[PDB]
Amino acid sequence: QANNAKAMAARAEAIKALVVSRKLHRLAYIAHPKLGRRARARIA
Amino acid sequence: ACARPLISVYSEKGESSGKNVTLPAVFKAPIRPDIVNFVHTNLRKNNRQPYAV
Amino acid sequence: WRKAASLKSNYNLPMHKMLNTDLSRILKSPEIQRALRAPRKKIHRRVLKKNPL
Amino acid sequence: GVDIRHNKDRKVRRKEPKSQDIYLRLLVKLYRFLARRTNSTFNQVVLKRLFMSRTNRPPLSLSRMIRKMKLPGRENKTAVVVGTVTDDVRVQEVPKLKVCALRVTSRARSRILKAGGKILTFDQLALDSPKGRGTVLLSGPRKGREVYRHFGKAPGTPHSHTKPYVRSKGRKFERARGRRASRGYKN
Amino acid sequence: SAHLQWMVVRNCSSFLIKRNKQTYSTEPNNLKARNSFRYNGLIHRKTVGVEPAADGKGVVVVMKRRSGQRKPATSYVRTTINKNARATLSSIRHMIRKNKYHPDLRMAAIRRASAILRSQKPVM
Amino acid sequence: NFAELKIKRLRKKFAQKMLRKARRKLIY
Amino acid sequence: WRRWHRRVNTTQKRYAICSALAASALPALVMSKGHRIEEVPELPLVVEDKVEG
Amino acid sequence: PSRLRKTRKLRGHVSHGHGRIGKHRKHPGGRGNAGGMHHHRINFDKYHPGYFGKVGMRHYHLKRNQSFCPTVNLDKLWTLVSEQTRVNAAKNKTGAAPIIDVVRSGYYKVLGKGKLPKQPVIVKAKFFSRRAEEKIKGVGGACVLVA
Amino acid sequence: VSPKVRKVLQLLRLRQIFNGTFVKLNKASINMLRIVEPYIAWGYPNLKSVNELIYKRGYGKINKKRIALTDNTLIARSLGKYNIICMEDLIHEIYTVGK
Amino acid sequence: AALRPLVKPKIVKKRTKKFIRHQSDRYVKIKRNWRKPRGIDNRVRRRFKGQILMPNIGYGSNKKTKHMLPSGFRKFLVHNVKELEVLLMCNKSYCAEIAHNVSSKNRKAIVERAAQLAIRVTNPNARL
RNA sequence: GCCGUCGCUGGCAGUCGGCAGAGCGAGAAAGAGAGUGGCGCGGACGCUACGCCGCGACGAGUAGGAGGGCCGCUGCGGUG
Ligand SMILES: [Mg+2]
Ligand SMILES: [Mg+2]
Ligand SMILES: [Mg+2]
Ligand SMILES: [Mg+2]
Ligand SMILES: [Mg+2]
Ligand SMILES: [Mg+2]
Ligand SMILES: [Mg+2]
Ligand SMILES: [Mg+2]
Ligand SMILES: [Mg+2]
Ligand SMILES: [Mg+2]
Repeated sequence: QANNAKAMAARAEAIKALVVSRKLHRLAYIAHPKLGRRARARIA
Repeated sequence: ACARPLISVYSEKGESSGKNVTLPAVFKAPIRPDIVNFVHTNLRKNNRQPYAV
Repeated sequence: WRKAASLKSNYNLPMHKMLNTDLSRILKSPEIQRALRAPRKKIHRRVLKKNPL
Repeated sequence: GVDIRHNKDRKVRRKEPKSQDIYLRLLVKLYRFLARRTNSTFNQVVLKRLFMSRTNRPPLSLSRMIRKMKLPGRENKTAVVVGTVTDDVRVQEVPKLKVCALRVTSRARSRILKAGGKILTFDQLALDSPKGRGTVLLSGPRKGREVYRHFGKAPGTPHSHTKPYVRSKGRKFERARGRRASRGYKN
Repeated sequence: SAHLQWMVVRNCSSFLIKRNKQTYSTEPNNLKARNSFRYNGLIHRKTVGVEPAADGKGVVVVMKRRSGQRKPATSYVRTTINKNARATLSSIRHMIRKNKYHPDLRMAAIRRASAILRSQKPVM
Repeated sequence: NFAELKIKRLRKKFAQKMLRKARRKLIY
Repeated sequence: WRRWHRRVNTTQKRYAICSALAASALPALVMSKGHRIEEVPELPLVVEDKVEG
Repeated sequence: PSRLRKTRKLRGHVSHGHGRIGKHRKHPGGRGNAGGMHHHRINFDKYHPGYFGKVGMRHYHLKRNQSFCPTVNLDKLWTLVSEQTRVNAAKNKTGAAPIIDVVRSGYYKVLGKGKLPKQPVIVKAKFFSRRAEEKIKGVGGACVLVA
Repeated sequence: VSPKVRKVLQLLRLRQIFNGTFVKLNKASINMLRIVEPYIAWGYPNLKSVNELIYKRGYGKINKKRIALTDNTLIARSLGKYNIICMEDLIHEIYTVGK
Repeated sequence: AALRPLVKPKIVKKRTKKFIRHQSDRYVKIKRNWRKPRGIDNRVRRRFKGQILMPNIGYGSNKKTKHMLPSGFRKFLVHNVKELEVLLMCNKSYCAEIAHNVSSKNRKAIVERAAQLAIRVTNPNARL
């Protein structure tokens, strides 16, 4: 328990310190139900 | 399955005698046509007479 | 149900497996009707395959 | 012709209760609807367990139900068993339980209620837990039957602790030859 | 309950007729003589029956009241209607839709009524 | 008020048609 | 010495008597048994104790 | 009933379900348990080890009343007395323990399986197991022997 | 049919006479075709053959059923996660042996 | 002028000949009622060409036109006027056949009441 | 095309009607959500839920096994 508790803090401290074609792509973007929602509004 | 209304008691003239009886609990018991048919089937065999050649 | 039989040494009414047998009230109740997905009552019959060529 | 085998085409499983009980089938009607019209896998499990046979629905004792409802994080959850809840005399203190069962023995009913608990039927679980939320589905010991003491390696094979079928138990009944080295052999 | 009572009589009833790969129910207040949960005329709290009048003129509409479910003597209210053909049907339609009394039997009641009135015309 | 609700339905039916329209152009 | 007779558990036989009594109080079931009870005033039909004499 | 049995479905099928080759002959293999040490040896050895031979002393004129000794475990001990017997003893303060007489309940020996509630009790029995007496003594009780 | 040929024909899904499938070639698969050599006619199809095989006789395995490919939504609902949303994408993934 | 059903679909029969039992043409003791041949060498059982045919579920009739009389109706045996009035609401698809052993007197009531209800009777001109 | 079997342990209790508002087969998670502030009186069938409906595959058979028979025979309790 002492060793496991000790290593958890040592592990956490390190982590906390450390932290095809342009046309077809465009259409595939617009046809996407979510991302092209603002673009489809534009065309209409 | 918890209602126990009052049941009329009728006079011999076919009219409500004004008296009442709460419905007995037994009339709310589960209706099991298959327990009945099992029990009837096996009990009706018990008044038979043997036959043999 | 509350009082055991008095003229039978040890007996009481058989317990109910299903207390509310009104299946229509149960199904139509709001509580169950909130948990259901919308019915899919559209019929998709077989499509005759026409040759695209 | 198609090179295939048909011996396994027909799946062996229950689509309905063998029982002709009308109250059970009214519950199967109820949970056939809930299983179909709700995405709750719990309803499918309960719907399936209503078709099962008597030996596939072992009785759940009070002591086993108390143990499994005491595990951490199962507080105020309704214990659900598609079967019978039998009383356990070996239990001393019965905690407040909420339970749903097909049957509860007469003594198990008094102990649960006298402790302040609540006993439900399955038609009441639907009106309270339509999708089975906040439920703890529990099952009795399936292998807790005398038959399974007789299944496995035949009793006359090495390291087989299978129970033999004897008409009587005692010194004279299947203990001489094959069960001790002094008589022929043992395994 | 209806569903409990239907599970006792669905295949065991003095009114049940099984013959020629068909099935019928001969009890009163069944609008189509059909061994069906919907059209059974005994198990529901609300039922609609249409019969020819005692004399071959008009129909008798039978409605089950709400209170006396266990009291057969006073459970059914019988109304005789002997108007023209279009008025007889109009009354039944209103007796069902306006009161919201078993609305799912509206056309069965109307179809049965048209058949009794038709049978009361002179034969050719 | 149903008039408010109806427009919501129509703008969704128009939205699905535009998504369908753009999908046809992509496969084209 | 064919086995003409059958044992039926007392608990089940009593069950079968509760099911019969419960069913006897429902007009639909008593009608469906062929009985003409279309004009009896009530179900169950209870008459005064005078008829016992 | 005979209407639900195989015979009704086997009408018209020659052999009645016993095969055309082997047929149904009278007693192939012998009658009863014939052949245990012979053509039926595998079944007996496989499924009935110990069947043949003798083991242990004979005892002429065994009287099974002499060895009557029904047993009860400790986990069932408190069922031999009413419920209010236990609750009254648990809540009283003078320290008085109830007497559980297992002979009156039809038992002679007390066995040790299970655990007892933390409640003193005086137990009367003809026999005890060693673990029964320890467990009974661990809750503040005593073991009383009767003849 | 011999046991080894019978297994290999089942892996190719050719359980019936005059059944057809596409097989992407490599050491693993080319040696399988050698085992079933007396039981199969095979070769290299051209773009037209892939077209007409999939348009006239193209059926999808959708929920373990044989559904004709009468709509693009059939292909998209199953192979859409791989960017295959039309019969033309399907013909390109087959003909070019895509990822 | 006879009553007509709601619809009259074309009735298709896969087979109209009866299935005569094997070798029932050779003996009077063998009635033509079908019996599945079960002899080991029986060539009818083995489905040899040019031999008697065996019935099998493949011959089944279209579920839609099954049990349909050539009139387009489906019969239903009736023994009295009360049984007749169960067909009141299905009189465009089911007709009434009066049982053989109903007295000639009572056939007048059933054949009469059926006329009133527009229910078709298969055998109205019998036992006159 | 039709019959049956098997599988989808597939769909239908939503017939939610003037105390009304008809949909949820659609490539791609989860609400046709709830709000707080800045004239006619009308609308087919259905659902013996052990029922009804849909879609896909399949179907040789001795010995043998199992299922269903609104197949047939005699007598008993109910019912018609
Ligand atoms: Mg085939
Ligand atoms: Mg086979
Ligand atoms: Mg098999
Ligand atoms: Mg055979
Ligand atoms: Mg022989
Ligand atoms: Mg056999
Ligand atoms: Mg043999
Ligand atoms: Mg023998
Ligand atoms: Mg041969
Ligand atoms: Mg076959």
